[PDB]
Amino acid sequence: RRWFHPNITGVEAENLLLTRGVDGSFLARPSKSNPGDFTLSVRRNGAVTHIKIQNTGDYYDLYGGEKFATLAELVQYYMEHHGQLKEKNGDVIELKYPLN
Amino acid sequence: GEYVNIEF
Repeated sequence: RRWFHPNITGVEAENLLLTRGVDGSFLARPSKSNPGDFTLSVRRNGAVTHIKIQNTGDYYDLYGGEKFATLAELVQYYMEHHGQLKEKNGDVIELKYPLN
Repeated sequence: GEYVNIEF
């Protein structure tokens, strides 16, 4: 859906989730580290957090987790199924409000 | 700016 940004760098995902976002705002963008992959950037609790999405050819996951056929149902599944994302012994991550 | 890794 429109939560997808193909044009944007890691820095612009920071500048948009900070100025225009609220906690729970997220977006998917191309990865600067891994080309042809995507990272989610989530504004959680004051700051921006990036999560690498893994695309293996055969599926999309978040480097572990349930496997999905397309990017779009991955975000759908995590927007709908609250609570499955815990940062390593940190807080939960909520993918709440699609950004722009 | 943290690249977080999730624990499932």
